Amino acid sequence: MAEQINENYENKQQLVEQTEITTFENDLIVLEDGPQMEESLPFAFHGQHTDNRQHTVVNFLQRPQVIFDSSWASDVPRNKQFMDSIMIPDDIISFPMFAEKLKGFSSLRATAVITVQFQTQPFQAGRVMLGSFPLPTLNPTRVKFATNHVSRLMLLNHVQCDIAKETEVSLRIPFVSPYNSYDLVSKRFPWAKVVGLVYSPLTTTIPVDFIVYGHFEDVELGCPTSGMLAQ
Amino acid sequence: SKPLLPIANPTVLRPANTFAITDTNDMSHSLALSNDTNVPFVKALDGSGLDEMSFDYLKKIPQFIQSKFFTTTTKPQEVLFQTKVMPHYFVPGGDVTVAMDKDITRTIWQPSHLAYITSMFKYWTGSLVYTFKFVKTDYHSGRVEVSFHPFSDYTTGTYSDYTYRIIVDLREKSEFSVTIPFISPVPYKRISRPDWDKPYSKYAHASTGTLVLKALTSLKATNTVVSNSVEILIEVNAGDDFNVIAPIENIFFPFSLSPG
Amino acid sequence: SKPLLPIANPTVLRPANTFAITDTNDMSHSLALSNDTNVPFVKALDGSGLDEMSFDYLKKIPQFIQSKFFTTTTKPQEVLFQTKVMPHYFVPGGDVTVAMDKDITRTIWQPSHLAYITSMFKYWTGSLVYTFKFVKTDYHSGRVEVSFHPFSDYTTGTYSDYTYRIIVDLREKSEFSVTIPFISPVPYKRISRPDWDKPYSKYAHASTGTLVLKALTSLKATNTVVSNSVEILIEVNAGDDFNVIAPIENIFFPFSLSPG
Amino acid sequence: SKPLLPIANPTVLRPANTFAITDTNDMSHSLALSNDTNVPFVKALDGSGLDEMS
Amino acid sequence: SNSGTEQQNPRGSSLLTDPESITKSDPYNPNISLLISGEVFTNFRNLIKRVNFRKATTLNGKRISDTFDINSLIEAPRLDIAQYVDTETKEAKYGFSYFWSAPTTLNIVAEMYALYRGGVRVKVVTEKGVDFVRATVSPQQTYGSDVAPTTHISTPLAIEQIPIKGVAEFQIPYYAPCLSSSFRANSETFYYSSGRNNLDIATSPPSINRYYAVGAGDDMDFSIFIGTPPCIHASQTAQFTKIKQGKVYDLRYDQYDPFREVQDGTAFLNARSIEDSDLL
Amino acid sequence: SNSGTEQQNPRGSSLLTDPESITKSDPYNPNISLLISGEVFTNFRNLIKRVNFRKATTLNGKRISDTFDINSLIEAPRLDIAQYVDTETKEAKYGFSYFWSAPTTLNIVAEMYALYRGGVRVKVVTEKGVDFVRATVSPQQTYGSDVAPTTHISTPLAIEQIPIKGVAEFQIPYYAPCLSSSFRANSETFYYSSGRNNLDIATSPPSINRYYAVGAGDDMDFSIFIGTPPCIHASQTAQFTKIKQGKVYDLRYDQYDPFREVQDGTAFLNARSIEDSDLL
Repeated sequence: MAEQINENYENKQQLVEQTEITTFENDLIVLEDGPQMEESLPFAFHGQHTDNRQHTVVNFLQRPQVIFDSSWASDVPRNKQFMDSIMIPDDIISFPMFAEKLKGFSSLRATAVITVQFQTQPFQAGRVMLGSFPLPTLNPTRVKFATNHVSRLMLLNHVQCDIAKETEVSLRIPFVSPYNSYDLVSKRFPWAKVVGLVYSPLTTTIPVDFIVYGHFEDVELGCPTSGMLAQ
Repeated sequence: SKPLLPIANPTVLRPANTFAITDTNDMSHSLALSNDTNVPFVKALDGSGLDEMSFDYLKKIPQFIQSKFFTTTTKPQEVLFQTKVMPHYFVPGGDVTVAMDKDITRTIWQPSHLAYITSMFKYWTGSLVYTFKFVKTDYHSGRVEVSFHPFSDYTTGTYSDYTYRIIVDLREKSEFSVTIPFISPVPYKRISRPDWDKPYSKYAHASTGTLVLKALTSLKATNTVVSNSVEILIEVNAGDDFNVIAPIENIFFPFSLSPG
Repeated sequence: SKPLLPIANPTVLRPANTFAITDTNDMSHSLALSNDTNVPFVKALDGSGLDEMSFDYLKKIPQFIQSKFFTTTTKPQEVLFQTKVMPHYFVPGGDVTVAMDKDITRTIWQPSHLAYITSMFKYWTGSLVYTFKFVKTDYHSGRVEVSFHPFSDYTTGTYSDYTYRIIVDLREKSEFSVTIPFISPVPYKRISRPDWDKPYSKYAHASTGTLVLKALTSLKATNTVVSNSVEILIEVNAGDDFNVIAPIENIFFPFSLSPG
Repeated sequence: SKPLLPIANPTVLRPANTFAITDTNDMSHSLALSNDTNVPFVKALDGSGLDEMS
Repeated sequence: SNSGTEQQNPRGSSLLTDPESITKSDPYNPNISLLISGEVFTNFRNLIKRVNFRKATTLNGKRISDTFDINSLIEAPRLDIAQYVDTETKEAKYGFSYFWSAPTTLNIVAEMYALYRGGVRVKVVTEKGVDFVRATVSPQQTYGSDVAPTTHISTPLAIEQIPIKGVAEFQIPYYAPCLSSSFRANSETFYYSSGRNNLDIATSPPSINRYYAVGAGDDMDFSIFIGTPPCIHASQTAQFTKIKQGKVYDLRYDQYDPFREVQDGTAFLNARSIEDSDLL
Repeated sequence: SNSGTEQQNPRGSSLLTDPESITKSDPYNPNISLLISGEVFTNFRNLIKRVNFRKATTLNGKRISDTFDINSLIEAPRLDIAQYVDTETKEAKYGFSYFWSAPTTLNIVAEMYALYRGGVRVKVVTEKGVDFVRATVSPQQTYGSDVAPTTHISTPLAIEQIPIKGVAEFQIPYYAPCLSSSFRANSETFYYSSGRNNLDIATSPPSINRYYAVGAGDDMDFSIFIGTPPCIHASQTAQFTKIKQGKVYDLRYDQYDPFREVQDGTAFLNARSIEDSDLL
C-alpha cells in the first residue's frame, strides 16, 4: 500500500450511512431529529387493514395468474391448436401483477409452472396435449416441426389430459438457457414455448372450456436495475 | 554422457487413428491454449439429472403411432388393431410434404422416435410397452382383448386363447398399457424399414411376432347423450431391457431446415 | 543374445509439435552445450517480488481514460460522465500521429492498458474499479452520484434510485474510487473495439451495463479566490476477479520504432 | 512447461505385422464401435465340452 | 394393474418404471450385448466420437485457404430441391439433393438437442502433391468493426504434413461466452449465444479439393432434448427415374466423401433449400 | 470508505487491494475459466510459448544461407509508411506496411518489458525440394577485429530433414555476459548489454524462400515493465482505398506466413520506417 500520513483531515468513516441500496458519504455534519421517545400502538388498535401474513416479491411470482380463459369446439381436429401458444415467460410476466414486481430487477432464473383447468360434464370425450418447446428464439428452424404434430410434441416434455378424467393439469418447466438467467430489461432468450394441440377431437357438439394459469417457483431474482433501454 | 542406444520395438505408422472407434485415443492437434484442454461435464443442464443423452432414457419415451376407432357397429371378435411387435414405426400424419412446383407435391414418411434412435444400428432386442388410450366417458362400455402371439400371425384358425392376453372391462376404465416381452428364436431381431400392412410371416427377421387388440364386444352407448365412435390411440414405449447393437446401418438421413 | 522383438504400438508422426499449445513438450534441437539447457528463473529482477509478468498484476494498474469538467454552470441531474462498463478503452490524447507528406497527417487511436492486455483474448469477466479525481480545493463544493445500472442504459425515464449508488459530499473530500461488480446474464462478455459514444443497447455483447457520474448540484465557489471549473479525472483499474479467456483474437498489432 | 525431450531409441518400421505368426499383436484397424472389441469364447456350443477345434 | 382410470403410462412415469407385463411375471431378459456384439452401447455421448465425412470444398479455385463457420458442422446439412430438365422433351423432373454435403454420426445426435458444449474435431483429406495443411480459428467478427482482419498474430496454429500423415487431424476447442452454446441459425442480434468462430484450412502448395470429416471431441455434450429432426429415407439414394441425358436420383449427392463412387446422376438446373415455411 | 481526502486508489495500493464495492458487499464472482474455457490463463510467461510466424526471407537469390540477428526477433517489427502513386492520375495515396514481417504472440508480451532472459525458439518452413536445414549461432563480432570469420569449428550444429519433418525446429540458448540482456536498438558502444548473436539457416539444395516462426523457449523471462507499445488497429488490415492499378490497404503486408493468402494490394513506391522522432 502507498502509505499516507494524514493529520489535517479526519477519516470520517461515520457520516457514511447506507440505506438498503443508496450509500451517502458525507463531510461536515449529519443531523437527524423528530418527536422523541417513539412508541407504537399495539396490533389490536390497528391491523384491521392487513392479513396475518407478509408478501415478499418472490411470492407475487409464486401466485398463479390467469393467462387464457376460452373454449374449443368439435370442429378442431387432431394436431391442431386448441389454445394460443404461450412464450415463457414473456406472455406471463407481461401481466401487471408480475410486471410491476419484476421491475427494478435485472433478470429472473426460476422454473415456470403452467397449469390448465378443464370443464367437462361426464358425457364429453376427447384428449388434449400440452407441451413445451425449449428456447424457441434460439432454434427457430425447428419450432414449427416439433409442434405441428402430436407424437413430435409428446416426445418432448409434455402433459396430457383425458377430458373425462382430468379436471386440472400442470406442467413444470424448469429454467433452461445457454445463460444463467432471463434478461428482464431486454426480454431476451425465452426458455420455452408452450403449445396446445388436440390429441383427439370432441365427440359431441358441446365445446370444452379451459383456464390457463402460470406462476414461477425456484425463484432467483437478479440485481436491482433501472431497466430502461434506448430507442 | 551420450552413449549409444539399443534398437526399439518395430512400429507401424498410420495417417490417422481409426475413425470408427469410440475410445482409445485421437491424434489431433489441440488448437486450445494447452493440449488435452477439455470442458468439464456438467449434468442437469436440462433441469434434471436424467442424462438426456443416454440411450436408456431416450428409448423410454411414449409416442403415438396409429389411431383406430371403436364404434357401435363393431362386431365381436373384430380386430381393432394388429401390429408386428417391433420398435420402429412411421409417424401417422407427420409427413414432410414439400411443394416441388406449382402443382407437384411429394411426401416423405417420417420416422418413429424409436425408428430414428435405432436407425443407425442393425439389430435390436428387449421388451416393448404398448399403450392404448380410449377417448370415452364412464358411460361407454366395452371389452377388448390384447393378446401377444409371439411367433405367429393372426389369421384364420388363430385362437387367441393360447396366448397371454388381457380382457379389460372398459366401463369406467379409460387407458391401458402393457409391457410386451421379447420372445424370439434369435437373441436379436433386425432393424428395418417399417411396414404396417405386412404380416409377421413376412418381416420374420425384423419382428418377434404379432400383437392384436381385438374387440370382444360392440361398443355400448345411448345415442342421445354420448357418441357412437371412440378413438383408439396407440403409443409405443421401449421397455427397460431394450438393447441395440451393431452400428453399421442407416435407414434415415436427417437434415436441417432453412429459415424463411 | 539378439532375439527378435514384439511389434510396438502403432504411432503417428508429425512435422512439428502443435504451435498453439502452451505446455506438454517441444521437439526443437538444442543449440546449447547440452540438451534441456535452461536458465533458472530469478525473481524480483525488477526490485519487487511481484511477478511483473503475471496477468493478475498487470490488470490492477490504474490508467486515465477520460477527463470531464464540473463548473458553476452545471445544472443539477446533469450527467458529467457516462460509460459502458467494460475494461477496454482508448487513450484520450495519446494517439500515434505521424506525418505522411508535407501536409498529410494521420492519427492512430491507441489502446488502453486493459485494452492491450486483453487484445489477444476474446472474452472477459470480473469486477472493474473506476477512480474519479476532482482537482479542487477544500473551498469548492458538490454532490455527485455514481450509480451502476447493470443491464440498462441511462435515458429518459431512467431513475437512478433503483441502483446501487454513492452520493459523495465533495467539500473537503477530493477523490473517489469504487469496485463496480460484474453483473451480466453471460459468464463472460466480449472484448471489442472500444466506443465511447455508444449506448449499452448497442455493444450489448461487450459491456455489462452503463455507469453514470451525475451531478446532484451545481459547483459552489466564490469567484474571487477560486475558479469555477474543476476537472474530473477518470481512471480504470481491473478488480481482482478479472478473468480473461479464449485467446483467439487480435484487436491491436504492436510495432517498434526506429531510432532517429 | 514445454521443455525439450531426450532422443528415443532407434526404431524400425514395417508395412504389416508378420503374417506367419500365430501370436504377439496385429496392427489392423477395428471397424467395431471400440478398439479390441472381441466376442467372448463360449464353449460347448456343439453340446459337449470337448474343444472340437483342438 | 395394466388398466384403470388414471393415466396408465404418462411421460414422467415411462422414464422410470414400466407397466406390468402381459404375462404378469418378469418380462426382462438379461443384457447380452457384450456376448454377441462384443461391445456395449448405452450412451450417444460416446457414439458421437465416430468421425464421418461432412462437407467438401470444390467450387472454388486453386486457393491456399478455406474459411467457414464451425457451428454449421454440428447442424445437419441443408436438404435441397433439385430441378431437372429433360434435354430432349423439356419437361421437368424433381428430386432431392445434398449440395456437396452429408450428415455425420455427430449430426444424427446433435439434431435431437438444442444446445451444445465442447470441442469439435475436424479431419481433412486433400489431393495429391499437397505437402502441408494448417488450421487456425478466428472470431469471424471483430465486434464493433465493420470488417475483420485478414491476419492474426496470437491465434492457434497447427501444421500437419500430408505425405507422412495423410489425414490432417485438428481439434477446435469450445470458445464461447456462455455455459452451453447454440449451433443453429437464428435472427438474434442484440447479444449472442453462439460462439461465432471461423476455421482456416491452408494447403501448401495451394489446391482445389478439400474433403472434411467431422466428429465429436472428448468434451462434447448436448443439453436439451427437443425431438427427432426432419429425415429422408436412406433407400431413396438408389431410387432413380431415367430421362434422356441420364439418371435422376431421388436423393442426389456429390463426391463429398473422397472414397465414395461418383453416382451417375445428371447435374440439376436449380437448387432450393427446404425452408421451415415449406412444410405442409 | 469509497471517498475521502487521501488518495483513494494510488498505484502501490491498486496492486494489492481493491476499493470498497458500490454494493458495500462482496463484489467478487468465483473463477470459472476452467469450467467454460476448459483452460486457465494467469501468466504471460506461459502464453509466450505459443509460436507464430515472424519474418520471411524472399528478396535474396537462390542462396544456401541466411544470417540475421536473434534479438531483433524479440522486438516487434518496424512499421513502415508506404507511398503509393496512381499509375493513371499520378496523385499520392499513403498507408502503412509490414515489410515481410509481422509480430508474434511473443512480441505482444516482449514489447511491454525492458530486458529479457532466456532462449528463443525458431522454427523454419521452406519450399519444396529442400532436403535439409541446418542451424548455427555465431557471435556476429570477433571483438577487436574489423572482420568476423566466415566459418567456425566449435559452434553448434543442428540438422533437420524436411521431407520427413516438414518444420525445422531449433532452440537458440541465452548466451550473453549479463544476468538479463537487452533486445532493442541503442547507441551504446563502450561495452555491451546485449548478447549479439547471429543465426545461420542453411538449405540443401539452396533455396530462395525461408519462412520463420518464432516463439518463447522454456526459460523465457522478461524483467522490467515499461508500458504498452505503439500499436496499430487490426481492423485496418481489411480497410482499403481503391485506385486505378488496384487496391491500397491501410495496413499492407507481405506473404510472411507461408499459409496466408496474398492480399490483393499493389506494391508501394517508397518505404519509410516510423522513427521515434516522427511521433506528434
